[PDB]
Amino acid sequence: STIEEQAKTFLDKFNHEAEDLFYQSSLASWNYNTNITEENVQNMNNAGDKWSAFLKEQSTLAQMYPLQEIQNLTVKLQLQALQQNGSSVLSEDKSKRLNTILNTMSTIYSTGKVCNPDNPQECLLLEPGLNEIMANSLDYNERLWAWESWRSEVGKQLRPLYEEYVVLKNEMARANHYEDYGDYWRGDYEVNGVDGYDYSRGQLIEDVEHTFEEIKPLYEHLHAYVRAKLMNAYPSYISPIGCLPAHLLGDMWGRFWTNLYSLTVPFGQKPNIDVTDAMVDQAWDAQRIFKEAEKFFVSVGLPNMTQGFWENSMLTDPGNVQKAVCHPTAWDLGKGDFRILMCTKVTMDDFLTAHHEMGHIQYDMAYAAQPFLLRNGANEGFHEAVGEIMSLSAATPKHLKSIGLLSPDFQEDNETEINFLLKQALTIVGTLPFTYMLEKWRWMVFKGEIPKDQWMKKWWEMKREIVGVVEPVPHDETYCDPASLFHVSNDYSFIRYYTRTLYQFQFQEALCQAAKHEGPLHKCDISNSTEAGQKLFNMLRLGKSEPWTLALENVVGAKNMNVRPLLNYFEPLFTWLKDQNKNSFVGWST
Amino acid sequence: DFSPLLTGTPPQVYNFNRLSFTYNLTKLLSLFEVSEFSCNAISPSALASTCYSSLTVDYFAFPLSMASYLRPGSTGPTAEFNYRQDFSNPTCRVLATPSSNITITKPSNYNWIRLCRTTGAFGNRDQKVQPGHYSRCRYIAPTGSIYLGGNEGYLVSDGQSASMTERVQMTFVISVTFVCP
Ligand SMILES: CC(=O)N[C@@H]1[C@@H](O)[C@H](O)[C@@H](CO)O[C@H]1O
Ligand SMILES: CC(=O)N[C@@H]1[C@@H](O)[C@H](O)[C@@H](CO)O[C@H]1O
Ligand SMILES: CC(=O)N[C@@H]1[C@@H](O)[C@H](O)[C@@H](CO)O[C@H]1O
Ligand SMILES: CC(=O)N[C@@H]1[C@@H](O)[C@H](O)[C@@H](CO)O[C@H]1O
Ligand SMILES: CC(=O)N[C@@H]1[C@@H](O)[C@H](O)[C@@H](CO)O[C@H]1O
Ligand SMILES: CC(=O)N[C@@H]1[C@@H](O)[C@H](O)[C@@H](CO)O[C@H]1O
Repeated sequence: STIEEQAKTFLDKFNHEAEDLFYQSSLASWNYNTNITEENVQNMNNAGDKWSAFLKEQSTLAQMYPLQEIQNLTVKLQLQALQQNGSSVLSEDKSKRLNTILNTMSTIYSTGKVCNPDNPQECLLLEPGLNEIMANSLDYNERLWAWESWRSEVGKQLRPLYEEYVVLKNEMARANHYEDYGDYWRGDYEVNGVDGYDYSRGQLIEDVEHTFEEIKPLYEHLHAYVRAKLMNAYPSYISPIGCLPAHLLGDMWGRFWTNLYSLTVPFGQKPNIDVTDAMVDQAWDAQRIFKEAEKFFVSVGLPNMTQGFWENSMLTDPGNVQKAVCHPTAWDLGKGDFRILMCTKVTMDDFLTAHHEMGHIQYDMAYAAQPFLLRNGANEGFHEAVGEIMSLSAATPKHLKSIGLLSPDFQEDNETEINFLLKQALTIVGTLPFTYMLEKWRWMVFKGEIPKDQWMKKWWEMKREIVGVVEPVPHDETYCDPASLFHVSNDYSFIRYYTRTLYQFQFQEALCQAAKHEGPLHKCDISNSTEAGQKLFNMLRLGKSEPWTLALENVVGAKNMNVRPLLNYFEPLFTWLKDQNKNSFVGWST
Repeated sequence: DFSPLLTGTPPQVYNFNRLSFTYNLTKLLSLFEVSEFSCNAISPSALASTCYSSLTVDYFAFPLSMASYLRPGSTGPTAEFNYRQDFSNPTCRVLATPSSNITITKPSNYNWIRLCRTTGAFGNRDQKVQPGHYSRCRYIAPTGSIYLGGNEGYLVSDGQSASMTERVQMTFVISVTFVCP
């Protein structure tokens, strides 16, 4: 009759009724994605509606049991996630308005359309129209056009909608006992009630700022190197001591600098490692690639893939017999069902993607014994960080020399090491200032520190200061440049891509140290190292049952996010970048 | 006498019937269309030409297309929740189909426990099958649930079905201990 017992039996009933419904929804969605028809999509919507109705009904029923009386950590943690009202706090009119605003914003982003008056029938959309211009073109005027058109035809029309969305989201968050929507988003990293492991919502801002301050020298050197290299491609468009134009960053928003590798390659004579030809000549199908990934994970010490994974998951494109959305995804359907959905081709990128998605499934099989609400990563960045460390070791030439995909006489010298490190830093280091900037802007736009008449001024001031990126053409206050990004206009937190990048090298340093690896950290594979697999599994198996600080300490020995493992990874490149920037200016002038 | 093996409706894998004998295997396997004959720690020639302290033949109905789950070393759903081969003594797993000239009863379809776990407020504990024993979900198979009560919570059994072919496909797991021919 105790409140504890009532909460325990309520959670028993909820978990009994939620494993079946979630599995049904996952099966319907998987049947839709694998084979798109009109019946399958309708079944998917019916299953999703049923699951959402059950979730709402159980969430309203969950408020009967107070948190302060429950003593068990598992019961308390399930109840915490169960009583998050969210949009249900707002009135029916407010909830409908917010959902409509989100729907129109998402549709505007998805159907973004651009065409010059010269050809109204030759219109270009974002995917793959303007993406190709922003990723492959080398014309300053063409990229400037593709940038301004996308930010003035789509971003200009999301501005009032985004303002109303911000107002409604702040209303919902403050009515839900949060300071604003940014505080609600930061609530993922909050830990309370655990001695020595507590984490505050406002502590995340300070930690992110401190880690970025520690990152800043390496990013500044990389930015100076990239600016110097781009000066040879756009002689009369980049100043030596100035910022970088936003449209010359390899993609639409400058999120990643991956497509700048061709211009900024350190040693172009020496080619990078690509084992695609080796698997073409060795007749490596999708099954062989995924079995090699499974062998890697077994050698680490983790379990092999389930039998149902090898029969229920399709790894090749089925052809025209059934249309399939085969963006590479891992699927924890629930009830012990794990499936990878991707169109695997014979390519090193698909070879590393197999390891990446195999590592997402391993986390799910690790925490499959947890309650439904606790079956997730320790925080929002743990899952993708765990996925991203499996491709770090897979791409290592030692791993490629052990599976026969690379010649045993291949000469791994300092030039190839620097090329690989520069390629890694273009995608990894170059996205950290962007992510931190975007999240800071959103955080203190939600906080009300930036008035709606200062949104575009403050955003571009952040771009020049934090990121060292200058707008090609001034923008007044009808544009919404942040809304031009998928995550901003589709209501997705962006800090998960910062902490992950700091977690990913924290695990890799911790695992490699457990693997007794000697030498540079970037040349490390955790293959045949059970001592690292055990440390990884001891965190993976927890799920959300333990605080993310405790889960972090279980592997890295530290309770907090750290950057020294990240800077140790790029240590060979940092010295080379510093030597290469002796005759150039490091830093940008605003 | 292997008459009950050949007479009567074959049970589902979760409800397999074990026949222990304490013989002429050439005749017994002659009227089954043996598709796979996987003998572990014993030759396929010596099983019918050796005296045994005790002989056990576990027989049940299971589709040939799903036989990969009953193979040794298989893990996950449908692989550890219906039947587990006992490798303590030498074994012989035979996936066969009775011949046309012999009449066998045809059940409704193929039924098995995809997953028999124990869900509740503290997680989901999988109730895997011990070698030679049952799934603890045998009486609620293929799909069902009961309330054990307490920390365990609900005993959830998730099943699967397959449209059975024109003739039943049956699995025989023969185990011997160290019964003369
Ligand atoms: C080739 C094939 O077997 N397709 C099946 C079939 O039930 C149907 O064509 C459709 C649903 O109506 O999609 C799948 O479920
Ligand atoms: C435990 C708790 O904080 N519940 C709140 C409270 O505002 C109220 O009990 C109800 C709204 O009517 O649901 C939640 O919003
Ligand atoms: C991690 C944890 O809190 N466990 C407790 C503990 O009392 C026990 O392990 C079990 C009940 O027997 O479940 C919870 O109540
Ligand atoms: C990013 C980039 O410019 N890549 C170029 C491009 O011509 C193409 O993507 C490919 C050729 O097949 O490789 C490089 O030559
Ligand atoms: C990464 C590693 O050390 N692998 C070793 C190596 O001898 C080989 O790649 C293979 C032999 O089958 O497996 C392990 O013994
Ligand atoms: C590559 C791989 O995972 N093999 C597994 C492993 O448990 C073991 O090698 C053997 C069992 O005897 O067969 C499979 O079950």
